[PDB]
Amino acid sequence: PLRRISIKILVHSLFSMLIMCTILTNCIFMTMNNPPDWTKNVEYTFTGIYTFESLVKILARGFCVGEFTFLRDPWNWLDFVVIVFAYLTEFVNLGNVSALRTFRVLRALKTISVIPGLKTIVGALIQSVKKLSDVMILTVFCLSVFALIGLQLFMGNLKHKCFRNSLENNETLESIMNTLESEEDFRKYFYYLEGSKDALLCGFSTDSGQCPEGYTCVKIGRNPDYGYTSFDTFSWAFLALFRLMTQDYWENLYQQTLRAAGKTYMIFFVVVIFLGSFYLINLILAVVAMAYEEQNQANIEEAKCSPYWIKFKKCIYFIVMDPFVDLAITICIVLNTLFMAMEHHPMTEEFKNVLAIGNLVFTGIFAAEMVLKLIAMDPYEYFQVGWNIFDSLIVTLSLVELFLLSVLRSFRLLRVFKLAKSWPTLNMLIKIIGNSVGALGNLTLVLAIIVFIFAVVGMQLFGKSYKECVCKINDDCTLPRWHMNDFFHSFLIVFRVLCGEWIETMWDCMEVAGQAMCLIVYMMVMVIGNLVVLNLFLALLLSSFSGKIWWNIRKTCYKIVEHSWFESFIVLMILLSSGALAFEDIYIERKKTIKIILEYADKIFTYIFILEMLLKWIAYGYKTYFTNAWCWLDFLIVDVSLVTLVANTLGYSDLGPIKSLRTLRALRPLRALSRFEGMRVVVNALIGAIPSIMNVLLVCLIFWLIFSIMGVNLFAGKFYECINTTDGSRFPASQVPNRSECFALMNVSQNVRWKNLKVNFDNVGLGYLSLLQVATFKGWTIIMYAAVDSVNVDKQPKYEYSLYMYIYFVVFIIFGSFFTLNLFIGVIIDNFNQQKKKLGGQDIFMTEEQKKYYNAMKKLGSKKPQKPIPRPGNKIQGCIFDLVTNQAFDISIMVLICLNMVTMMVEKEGQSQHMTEVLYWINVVFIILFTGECVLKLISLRHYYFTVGWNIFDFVVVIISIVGMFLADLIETYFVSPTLFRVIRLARIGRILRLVKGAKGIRTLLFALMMSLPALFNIGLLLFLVMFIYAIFGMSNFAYVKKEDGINDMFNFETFGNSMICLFQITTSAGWDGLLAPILNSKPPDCDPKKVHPGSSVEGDCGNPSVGIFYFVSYIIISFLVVVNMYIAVILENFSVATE
Amino acid sequence: SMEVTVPATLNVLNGSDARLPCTFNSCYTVNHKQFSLNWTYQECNNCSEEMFLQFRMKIINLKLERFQDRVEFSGNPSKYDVSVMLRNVQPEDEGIYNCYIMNPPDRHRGHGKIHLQVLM
Amino acid sequence: GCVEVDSETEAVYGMTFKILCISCKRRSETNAETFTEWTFRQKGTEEFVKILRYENEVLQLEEDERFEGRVVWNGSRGTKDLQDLSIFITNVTYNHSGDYECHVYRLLFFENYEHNTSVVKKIHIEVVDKANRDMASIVSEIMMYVLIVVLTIWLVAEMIYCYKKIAAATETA
Ligand SMILES: CNC(=O)c1cccc(Nc2nccc(N3CC(Oc4ccc(F)cc4C)C3)n2)c1
Ligand SMILES: *[C@@H]1O[C@H](CO)[C@@H](O[C@@H]2O[C@H](CO)[C@@H](O)[C@H](O)[C@H]2NC(C)=O)[C@H](O)[C@H]1NC(C)=O
Ligand SMILES: *[C@@H]1O[C@H](CO)[C@@H](O[C@@H]2O[C@H](CO)[C@@H](O)[C@H](O)[C@H]2NC(C)=O)[C@H](O)[C@H]1NC(C)=O
Ligand SMILES: *[C@@H]1O[C@H](CO)[C@@H](O)[C@H](O)[C@H]1NC(C)=O
Ligand SMILES: *[C@@H]1O[C@H](CO)[C@@H](O)[C@H](O)[C@H]1NC(C)=O
Ligand SMILES: *[C@@H]1O[C@H](CO)[C@@H](O)[C@H](O)[C@H]1NC(C)=O
Ligand SMILES: *[C@@H]1O[C@H](CO)[C@@H](O)[C@H](O)[C@H]1NC(C)=O
Ligand SMILES: *[C@@H]1O[C@H](CO)[C@@H](O)[C@H](O)[C@H]1NC(C)=O
Ligand SMILES: *[C@@H]1O[C@H](CO)[C@@H](O)[C@H](O)[C@H]1NC(C)=O
Repeated sequence: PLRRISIKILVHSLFSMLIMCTILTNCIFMTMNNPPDWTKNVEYTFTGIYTFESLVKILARGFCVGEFTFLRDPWNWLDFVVIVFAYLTEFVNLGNVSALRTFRVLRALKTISVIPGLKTIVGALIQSVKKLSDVMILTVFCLSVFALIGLQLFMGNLKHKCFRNSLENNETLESIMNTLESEEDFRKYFYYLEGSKDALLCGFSTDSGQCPEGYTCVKIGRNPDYGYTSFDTFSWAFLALFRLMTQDYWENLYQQTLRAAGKTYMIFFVVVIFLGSFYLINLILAVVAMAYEEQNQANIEEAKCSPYWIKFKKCIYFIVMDPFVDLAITICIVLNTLFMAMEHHPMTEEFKNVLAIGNLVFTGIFAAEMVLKLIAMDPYEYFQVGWNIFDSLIVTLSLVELFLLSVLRSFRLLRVFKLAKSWPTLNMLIKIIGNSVGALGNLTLVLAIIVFIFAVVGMQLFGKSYKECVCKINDDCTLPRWHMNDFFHSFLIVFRVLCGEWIETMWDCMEVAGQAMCLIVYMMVMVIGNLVVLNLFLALLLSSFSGKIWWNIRKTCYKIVEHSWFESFIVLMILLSSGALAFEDIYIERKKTIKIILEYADKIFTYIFILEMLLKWIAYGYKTYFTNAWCWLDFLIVDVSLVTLVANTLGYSDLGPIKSLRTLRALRPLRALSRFEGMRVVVNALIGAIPSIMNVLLVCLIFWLIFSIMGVNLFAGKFYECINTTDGSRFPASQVPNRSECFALMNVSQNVRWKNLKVNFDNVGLGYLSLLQVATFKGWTIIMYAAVDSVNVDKQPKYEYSLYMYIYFVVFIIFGSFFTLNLFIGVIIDNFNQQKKKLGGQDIFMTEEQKKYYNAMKKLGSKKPQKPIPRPGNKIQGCIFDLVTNQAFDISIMVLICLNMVTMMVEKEGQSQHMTEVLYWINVVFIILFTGECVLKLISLRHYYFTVGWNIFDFVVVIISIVGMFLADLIETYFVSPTLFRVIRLARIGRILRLVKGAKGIRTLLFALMMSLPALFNIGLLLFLVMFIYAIFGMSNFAYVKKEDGINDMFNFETFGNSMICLFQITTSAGWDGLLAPILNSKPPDCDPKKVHPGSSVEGDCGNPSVGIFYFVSYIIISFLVVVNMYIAVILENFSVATE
Repeated sequence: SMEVTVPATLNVLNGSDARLPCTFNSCYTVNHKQFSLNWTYQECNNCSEEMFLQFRMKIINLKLERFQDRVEFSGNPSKYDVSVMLRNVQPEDEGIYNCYIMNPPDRHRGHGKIHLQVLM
Repeated sequence: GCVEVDSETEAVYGMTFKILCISCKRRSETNAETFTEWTFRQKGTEEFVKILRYENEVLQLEEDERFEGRVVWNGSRGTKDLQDLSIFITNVTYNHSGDYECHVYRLLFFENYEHNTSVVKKIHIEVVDKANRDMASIVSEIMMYVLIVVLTIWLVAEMIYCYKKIAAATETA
């Protein structure tokens, strides 16, 4: 009879919710991080409830059969191991008390089984990983190949350090390196660029550079970033390339590798980014999307005074004027938001009381509408409406502030969501935000549970070490900004790793608490959390988504203009006139000969283009000319060229608008859009998609306007601090507590300065900029730090005084960045699919030639097995034939290929000569046996060996390996070139690339890449033209700006190479905040408006904030749209090749 | 307390060499000026401590008369090792040997205690 | 930033002339303490005479009568990290013809390291009577004119050719 009551109390919502509530209290208790003494009995009653539930289900399931039907359940294993660990901790316990304490976090995984639906959600996630399998194999292979490439190229390059020249005490480099260990004496012997933890990387090449005078470059010491940034060993190369693939702080690896090795490795980073990062990330996205969408399809298909009161009420219902007063309230809402948006930090008292009376008047209007509608709508029938109950909550939260904090005042903004029923795009945004907590509420709950689990795990594991001694990761021996000592900071770190920011915290956590454990924790976080975030993103997306000689003259002009000779001549002159702008940099007072040659080729080009324009006129007619967008563009550009020509040749014209219109020469490359059909078709796609872009960007502007008004209310004028300009360190806030005291400090000493952040929330424009930085994740930390340090308007920030505005930024990221870029991507793919359905079902990024090549290439997806080969008549040759053809033979060959891969992997920097020579000889015997199997396969298949592409590739790689070893011989014999030696040794990775021949899963995704190469080439043409235009604009404006942060002698807009390097960096949104930071400054002492700049006549090292902001924001947005184009291309081609 | 690993009791035959092995473990990297190690001897539990070896920028052997010249340092501190060697142990060497390690920047001071017993 | 530009090599008689010598540091963030000295030998002599020595802020001119009262400093002002050592000749004479030498005695400053560098820029100028236009400039001008005229002639040739062909075409109908 005990089994009966046992099962009867088991199957009960009461018991279920009891377990749910106790585990929720246990999760709230796990975050204590230093639980008081009295919580021992609380954890005791927790484990008591757990054991009681466990024995209850034991009594209900087993009953002396060996808990068979109980443990046949996979979810009860969790509660069983939890009680095992709990009673082990209560009884005799190991010394790893904290390492088993962090095992009680699985009580938070119990929630997955206690709450309904979460078991099915995690089942779906585990099913999606089973599809991500093959792209994980492929990304492992690609990161290993590119890690061997990066290893070969930059082995030990990161160790370069500008070392002294005049060593006294008759000391040597080694005599110094054995005796010096603290960073100050390291700084007394190496360069150490005044504020860095690491020493300055130098270079032996002429472009990398540049050791100062008195310092020579040498590779001695540790790598940068505590030793974790390097290509020295294959494991560090694989880590740096995973960092490049996730683009986490990849701009710093970019800059470090270029400074150490040479700016010419821009090619290596371009290839790595534009293949590894982009293609592999989009492949992960495509396979997650295909898996989840086929899951969803299979799921749904397998599923399916009283009369005076009455007169007053009738009068009010009649006066509500259904067609009009709702529109009056809508325009009132718009006016109220645009009235709140005109708030800034420096406000006159007149403006202040104006805004005060305005918002009180608006809340009065809304309260009047509230009371009128309640009396007219019956209160029961009134609250019948969800919109009206929301209005009621808002008006109450507003009137609570009239005669009775800031965030509570920041809640009027939600009224602007009332525009939803009129605005279909805002309605789609509301629908997405509602599906997040509706049909996907369980997936959002799984995400929250995972983030909590990882936060508390990281806390329990590493928060002890962080406090044990930060003195490893901080010199003041205080906790860093991002630590794991508290639950809130540990959760902040887990959120930041959900964003792409894992490496900067992994370095510190490694240093304090062990590389193995920190790598395991952070890689679990990255993989699992990003998988579940991507699943949620794709789920929301897909759920929301589903004589008359004049006539002769005209004819001759027509034939001339449309002749292919004339067209090619015009394209050649366009390319010449465009490339002639690349030479006009700060080094143009040198090479005065080419300066003059370009100054005259300018006149030649504008004459040619004027003649082209006049011929086109006489050939087409003004009608069809001025009704052509391309002809209008060419006509505008030639008009600017002609105005500049006539002005400069006439003289008296080098004033203001003339020298400001000379800068518009950077638009001369735009004449190639009309000519190159590959760029023309992509521009047509972007133009066709631009209306939906404008709609969604309007909705996003309104949402970010809500968020920027909130941010202005929170942090309007609170980012001012008075740093000590020598080291740039905030004053301790004990002395100098406010602005009036810092000004006395500035009268006493000269090196203090009450300075702002230059990208802040002082008004709604700067707020929009700061939100763009926080939403792109590039520059957000310097904002968040001052935000959470904020105190008041004229008060010195205290360290993490707010500390919970981090919640403001978490909410903004989650809603603004995540949801609005979800809407962005969803509507853009929807628009591209509509365009593709319009275009007869053809691809919208490929021309006719490219479509023909695309079909002839897609035929290579053949499923038909070819005739193997005709066997020879000779007995020994037939024996050799079966020997080469046997599957055992080919798999043995693949095994030798993997062994070659491992032989290249075990290479590292600083190995002994015995190791180097044994590696030499292993590689030699590998090459000789590869050549042997090749030549025996040949003498078996003399004529038909070459009819196969993979056999041709085998022969090519054998040949290039042999010439690589022979060229190493000839180098040691005749030449000295280490760079060419490395770049030639790079050829042996061909043998590794033969692994693809057998792996069909990798072969299919590589075929997807080859399929997507044409459209990617067209989008790359357009992106390179945009990058060229922006590079010329950069060279013209942003040269001579100060070299403050992100702009340095290596990377700047001084020359075309530097400018295109910074622009390729920005194309991935990386470091654009740093590049824009020295441009945003003006108004001394941020700059100097009259600087001499020897070697040139231009003065002043200040940038124009207006053109700087426009330049960088527009490049960010245009690069976003073109990489979205590339992402659509790869998604669609992977869909195609995966279906077939 | 600091993580210092020593044998609580060490039994050694008269006339043999006695390595007194202790393990000190702390985060960070040892600093020569920063790292300081002290060894003391007591004839009995309540007996006055006699320092016999120190590390202060180098090993300092105090050459206590009670040990003659039989004490040697036997450890590489950079390895968290601070062991000492007592050659040709004599019956009077029986007693308590204390290792004290203070390591900057670690504020805490480690302490290992070995009871050395001399057989017959 | 700095750009090492070479000086002009032809002063015209009775006029002014600025002799460029721009010697900038490998890293612009470093803070040096530079002063310069200029040596000069007239055309037709085998020597080198010091003429002026720039210092912290004062330019001291030697007792050479060829440059007395007709040279003024034209480099960086108030910096003490000069990085641009160019003198200006007022009222160029026929004696300002010879090989100049721009001594740059830089003294960089590092953590505990004070380097002594020395860059010698040698400039050879020749005084003339009338400024001769650059050969590159004049050949580029005449080649611009030749290019314009030849492309125009090619255009009119193709024009008249297609004109006669379409004339034959319309005569056929
Ligand atoms: C981890 N989430 C992000 O970083 C994020 C989310 C939403 C918006 C942005 N902002 C933005 N503006 C312009 C271009 C651009 N690019 C770079 C590619 O985007 C990413 C980023 C990270 C990654 F691993 C792989 C790709 C393709 C395309 N991105 C960034
Ligand atoms: C700003 O920081 C600098 C150092 O970064 C301070 O300069 C120090 O000043 C003290 C006393 O004046 C000297 O004993 C130190 O030798 C100086 N160090 C350096 C590196 O210059 C400066 O005092 C700080 N500013 C203020 C207002 O305190
Ligand atoms: C800003 O901080 C200063 C520093 O305490 C405040 O100074 C007041 O006036 C003198 C200045 O030393 C002190 O003796 C007073 O005790 C300070 N007043 C108070 C109430 O502490 C100043 O009041 C602060 N606020 C400002 C200037 O608005
Ligand atoms: C190096 O210098 C020391 C002292 O400065 C001197 O004693 C020693 O002889 C020198 N060694 C050589 C090889 O010159
Ligand atoms: C410093 O104080 C004096 C008054 O003694 C005042 O005249 C001067 O303007 C002040 N300067 C600054 C920079 O505060
Ligand atoms: C220039 O040189 C000539 C001959 O060398 C000399 O007679 C004349 O005095 C010089 N000019 C000056 C201003 O000294
Ligand atoms: C050089 O000096 C002259 C005075 O003779 C002055 O007019 C000119 O501006 C100066 N140029 C520079 C670059 O200092
Ligand atoms: C140069 O000096 C001569 C006299 O020494 C004088 O006649 C002439 O006008 C001056 N020319 C200029 C340009 O100063
Ligand atoms: C070296 O520096 C001294 C002053 O420290 C200076 O007098 C001397 O001219 C300098 N020599 C060189 C070659 O730089």
